[PDB]
Amino acid sequence: PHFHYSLTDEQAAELVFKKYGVRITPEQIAKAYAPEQRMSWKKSVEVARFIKGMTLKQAKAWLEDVVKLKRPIPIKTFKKKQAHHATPWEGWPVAKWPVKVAKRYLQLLENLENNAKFKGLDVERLVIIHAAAHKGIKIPNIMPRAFGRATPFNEETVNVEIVAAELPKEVVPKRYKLNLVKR
RNA sequence: UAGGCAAAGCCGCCCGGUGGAUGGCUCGGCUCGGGCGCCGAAGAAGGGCGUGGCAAGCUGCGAUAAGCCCGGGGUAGCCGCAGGCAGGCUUAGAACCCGGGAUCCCCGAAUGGGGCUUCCUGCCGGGGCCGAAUAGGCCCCGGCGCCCCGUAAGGGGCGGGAACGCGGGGAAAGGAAACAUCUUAGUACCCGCAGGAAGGGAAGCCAACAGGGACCCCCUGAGUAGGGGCGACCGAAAGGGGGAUA
RNA sequence: CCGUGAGGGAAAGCUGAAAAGAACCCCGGAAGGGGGGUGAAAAGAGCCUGAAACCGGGCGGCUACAGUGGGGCAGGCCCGAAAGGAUGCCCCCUCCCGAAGGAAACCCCGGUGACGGGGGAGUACGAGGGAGGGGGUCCAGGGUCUGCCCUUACGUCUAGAAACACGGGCCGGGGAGUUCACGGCCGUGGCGAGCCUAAGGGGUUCAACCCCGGAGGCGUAGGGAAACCGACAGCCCGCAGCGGG
RNA sequence: GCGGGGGCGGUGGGGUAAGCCUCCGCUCCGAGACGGGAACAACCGAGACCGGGGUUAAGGCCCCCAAGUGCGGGCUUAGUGU
RNA sequence: CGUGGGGUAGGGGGGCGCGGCCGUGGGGCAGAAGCCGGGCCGUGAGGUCCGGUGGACCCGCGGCCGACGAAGAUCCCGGCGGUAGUAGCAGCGAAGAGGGGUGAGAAGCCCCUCCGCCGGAAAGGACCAGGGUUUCCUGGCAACUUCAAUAGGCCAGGAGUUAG
RNA sequence: GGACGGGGAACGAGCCCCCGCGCCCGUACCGAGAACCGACGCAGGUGCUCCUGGGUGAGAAGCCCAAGGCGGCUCGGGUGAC
RNA sequence: CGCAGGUCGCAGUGGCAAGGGGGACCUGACUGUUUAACAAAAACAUAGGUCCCCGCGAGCCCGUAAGGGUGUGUACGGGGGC
RNA sequence: GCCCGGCGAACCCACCUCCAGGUGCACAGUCCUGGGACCCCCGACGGGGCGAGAAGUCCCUAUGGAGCUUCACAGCAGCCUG
RNA sequence: GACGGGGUUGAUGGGGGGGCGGUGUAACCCCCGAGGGUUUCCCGAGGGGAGAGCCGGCCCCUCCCAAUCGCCCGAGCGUGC
Ligand SMILES: [Mg+2]
Ligand SMILES: [Mg+2]
Ligand SMILES: [Mg+2]
Ligand SMILES: [Mg+2]
Ligand SMILES: [Mg+2]
Ligand SMILES: [Mg+2]
Ligand SMILES: [Mg+2]
Ligand SMILES: [Mg+2]
Ligand SMILES: [Mg+2]
Ligand SMILES: [Mg+2]
Ligand SMILES: [Mg+2]
Ligand SMILES: [Mg+2]
Ligand SMILES: [Mg+2]
Ligand SMILES: [Mg+2]
Ligand SMILES: [Mg+2]
Ligand SMILES: [Mg+2]
Ligand SMILES: [Mg+2]
Ligand SMILES: [Mg+2]
Ligand SMILES: [Mg+2]
Ligand SMILES: [Mg+2]
Ligand SMILES: [Mg+2]
Ligand SMILES: [Mg+2]
Ligand SMILES: [Mg+2]
Ligand SMILES: [Mg+2]
Ligand SMILES: [Mg+2]
Ligand SMILES: [Mg+2]
Ligand SMILES: [Mg+2]
Ligand SMILES: [Mg+2]
Ligand SMILES: [Mg+2]
Ligand SMILES: [Mg+2]
Ligand SMILES: [Mg+2]
Ligand SMILES: [Mg+2]
Ligand SMILES: [Mg+2]
Ligand SMILES: [Mg+2]
Ligand SMILES: [Mg+2]
Ligand SMILES: [Mg+2]
Ligand SMILES: [Mg+2]
Ligand SMILES: [Mg+2]
Ligand SMILES: [Mg+2]
Ligand SMILES: [Mg+2]
Ligand SMILES: [Mg+2]
Ligand SMILES: [Mg+2]
Ligand SMILES: [Mg+2]
Ligand SMILES: [Mg+2]
Ligand SMILES: [Mg+2]
Ligand SMILES: [Mg+2]
Ligand SMILES: [Mg+2]
Ligand SMILES: [Mg+2]
Ligand SMILES: [Mg+2]
Ligand SMILES: [Mg+2]
Ligand SMILES: [Mg+2]
Ligand SMILES: [Mg+2]
Ligand SMILES: [Mg+2]
Ligand SMILES: [Mg+2]
Ligand SMILES: [Mg+2]
Ligand SMILES: [Mg+2]
Ligand SMILES: [Mg+2]
Ligand SMILES: [Mg+2]
Ligand SMILES: [Mg+2]
Ligand SMILES: [Mg+2]
Ligand SMILES: [Mg+2]
Repeated sequence: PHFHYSLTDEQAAELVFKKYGVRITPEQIAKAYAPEQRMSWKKSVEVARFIKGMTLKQAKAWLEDVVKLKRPIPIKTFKKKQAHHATPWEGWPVAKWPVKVAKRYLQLLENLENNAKFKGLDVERLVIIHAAAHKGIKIPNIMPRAFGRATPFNEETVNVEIVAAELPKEVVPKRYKLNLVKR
């Protein structure tokens, strides 16, 4: 089947003007979708909340270090009974290293970078404007328990959509903005 | 002081994901009315196994296996559900429908005898094969159930069918505001036996001194007579009107 | 499919008019993504519409010195196209009328006094109802937050429920005074000392409808176990109504 | 509907007593909003169609909280009491 | 006109909605039902209109009839949450490591070397019942295996059981 | 299998050589800490039902090692608080 | 299987394997059986003792009946109690 | 156990609750009067939430059962007798 | 999580040297060894001398190795009383 995105290209361009002050066309927008990923859904949402606003090269750099267990991902929402760590950012002590989620996101970023190149956009000025993770369909399964009863043991898939826009280079950020309180 | 100025979190709207409500639809159900009504030793119903070029299920069919023959209708397509890939059939008249035939594995009333595996196995008679042989062995085909009728020849019964029909055996729960007689109920259910219906049917009748005139079924008589811890409750018949009429 | 067995037993419908069932290009190990196509419309085979619960993002309001929900009033920020008003709404000013109610200053009388009385004065004012002038621009309505005032989840039994009384995680769909027979009664309709046909029969445009069918049932007379017997306009009071004063 | 209950009164009668048991009467709650009582079915005031204005009831008038740090006389030293 | 205006159980009187039927009048591909938000009307049950979505039916009025109205029954069926990225994937006397190869991808698949466990056996040889193709070969990884996988009793295709 | 009897033929063996026939059904694999039953790839049960080398040893005990098998009682790494 | 000599350790059945012992009371003689899934006992059974119904067409028991068990038995026996 | 990587449930759930003293269906998170608290996250425990599980088996009631007893009310076999 | 110290102008961890310490005297070599036989140059439990050997989650010294490369946060302005 076909999946839709949470915002249109027209809605994307308006958000690009609001957040950066420049006007762009739908030509300057490239998309990518990753439907029904077999990975953790609570951590997929956190990765989407982090890479939003980075350039496509910066997000690939950070996600590569997550797979090498060298840089963490902040956990702001699904944080119950989660440990505190020393972090490279400022303003949040809950971090993780989701390696399976970071690898699927790297494939999505690779597909996104190809679609920008195919359209003729410049990858160096491609800034991720919209990213969101959605719970997909369940692949149901049960676990046998004690006393003859069985309980659900499900594989909840994840749907990932990403939208980037090619901005003028004088407004693209040149370093990571890692102030999670202000972010 | 307040704003730029934001954590986690809360509320509302919009978009998306999940979900399958709602609405529309309907080759399905349900109810009612009319019809029609038995099949089986000429081996049934039911079941198993098998059968399609690619086919697992359903449907059909049975080693002649989604089929074979004949006739009537039907003329141009067809090879089921079932929208694919091939190859065919068909104008020498197919597919399709209707009537008549053929085939119809194993188990099955199953009926030569067994059957702890729907499979196995015996005797007689005929045929065939291995074999030097007419020996011996192996295989195919036919007959071989019980109880009966008949001089014999020969013939009958057996099992099945949604409900209905006839004979016999026969509760309890519940009700009675407890409960035993009682009711429930001659019911549920069981055993046996028929038909397309069955059973009933042709005055040792009913009546009341006036007369009806076999039987069954419908309306009524009637919850009347009567039965009954005369309680709960149960409960006609004659007579009259009809269907039909022998 | 479940049970050794006697037996028990589900879930599960929808592409489009036509596959026209998505060519071709980039990426991906692949599911698949992007671009590009078909189609009136993706309606895309996980296929009509596609709600809520739920989850993600965007937007609006709040957010780390203040105890939460619901209502009223006031304000901040945001929306306020249509379907509502804009002949509106608010401010000021001016005029008039004005219910119940109703001052003050100041003068006079009294009390130690808090205060009372005469006048001022039924006055200024007063819910609301009319008219006009100028100014402004949205007003009504909605979301969210703040301030002040008010405020003890729901359903249930109970004398008594916010109860430490019991039931519900949430949302969608489903979910409970029916029918017959008999009896009482009511509201109407037909006929009326009579009323109605039942079964059934004929016809029909065929379960409808028209016509026939009075058997029977109830009423017209009661008393008595039964045999048996079997009934009023005479008088008075008097509502309505009528006639007389 | 045939489970009642609260207050007051009959030293009701019983009981050590009981928010206790069982009678008699008015009223209220149940089935009655609202103001006061610090909260509080039945104690005091009072009986609610909706909106507004006014005046009072119970009770209150130093602050919380509308209205008096109101007036005269006397008592209390215990923060008794409010 | 009323020194009329509380009200549970209960009695009485009127109205709204849902599905169909008998009539009557209409709308709809220039967009019906349904769905999301909003305005207006009505004390109210509700009605009606606007914008979006949708794609073929539907509605006003009179009469009649019902399988006719839900917030609840430790209600039934389905879906989906917080709990929560939490519990568990310890215990029952074995366990892995290095190098190479395959592969998109390798701690885990194949090979060698080292290390360990059983050895009258949770473990080697045989085999009954039961199971019924799980056996062998090839290929694969959408699902299954408490993690992974290129592995597999899994999936797809083909093959296999010989008696005096 | 042997003996003991009766009957029959003119042939004839349990010895040697040579010739022919032997149908039907089962036969794969697990046989269990993953192929059976227990809803499961379940620490139970069925079946340890039968069999198995060396050293020590009373020993079919335990411990070590053969033949033979296994690292699949199907998560991995770090830390070294309570 | 024994004897002699020498010699080391904290420890010589050095690991593995592998009884703590004694006195007395209650109670059931003993071995045995038992509430699968909260009771293993002093409960049940037991050998031994004794009593009763019975000479077989018996006694006791089963079956609607046909008939059956005890009984292919016989008082040193069958059945029934304690 | 804790931390990291991977898989990934359930119980329970009207909403969801800082403390003191009162009041109230007499044992309040929600009412009254007070005392406090910057918010968020982690680990642990088991005082509270009359914590969760289970329509209390204890007690009573019902003109409710079942099983057992007999000197209950009745009845039926069986045996004896005419 | 945090906290503390160092981070090349450096002794922060390791290597090497030294100190202190634990155990108990390694290998080799020499002597003895109950008794036996290849009579005595052999076997033999074991004992003595010299040498200890092994080891340190401690201290000192010494830049031989590594404390690198890098990645982020961060006030700045207006308003009124
Ligand atoms: Mg997952
Ligand atoms: Mg089990
Ligand atoms: Mg925030
Ligand atoms: Mg058949
Ligand atoms: Mg036969
Ligand atoms: Mg009944
Ligand atoms: Mg009764
Ligand atoms: Mg009874
Ligand atoms: Mg018959
Ligand atoms: Mg007949
Ligand atoms: Mg007849
Ligand atoms: Mg009767
Ligand atoms: Mg759809
Ligand atoms: Mg507007
Ligand atoms: Mg308008
Ligand atoms: Mg109660
Ligand atoms: Mg009570
Ligand atoms: Mg209540
Ligand atoms: Mg209850
Ligand atoms: Mg509950
Ligand atoms: Mg009473
Ligand atoms: Mg009283
Ligand atoms: Mg009451
Ligand atoms: Mg009060
Ligand atoms: Mg005041
Ligand atoms: Mg005091
Ligand atoms: Mg009223
Ligand atoms: Mg109508
Ligand atoms: Mg209700
Ligand atoms: Mg449910
Ligand atoms: Mg969940
Ligand atoms: Mg754990
Ligand atoms: Mg671990
Ligand atoms: Mg071991
Ligand atoms: Mg070993
Ligand atoms: Mg052993
Ligand atoms: Mg074995
Ligand atoms: Mg293979
Ligand atoms: Mg295999
Ligand atoms: Mg398979
Ligand atoms: Mg074999
Ligand atoms: Mg397992
Ligand atoms: Mg070996
Ligand atoms: Mg392992
Ligand atoms: Mg030991
Ligand atoms: Mg004993
Ligand atoms: Mg014993
Ligand atoms: Mg037990
Ligand atoms: Mg025990
Ligand atoms: Mg005993
Ligand atoms: Mg004795
Ligand atoms: Mg005695
Ligand atoms: Mg974890
Ligand atoms: Mg109290
Ligand atoms: Mg509470
Ligand atoms: Mg408790
Ligand atoms: Mg109870
Ligand atoms: Mg109970
Ligand atoms: Mg009891
Ligand atoms: Mg009673
Ligand atoms: Mg019983």
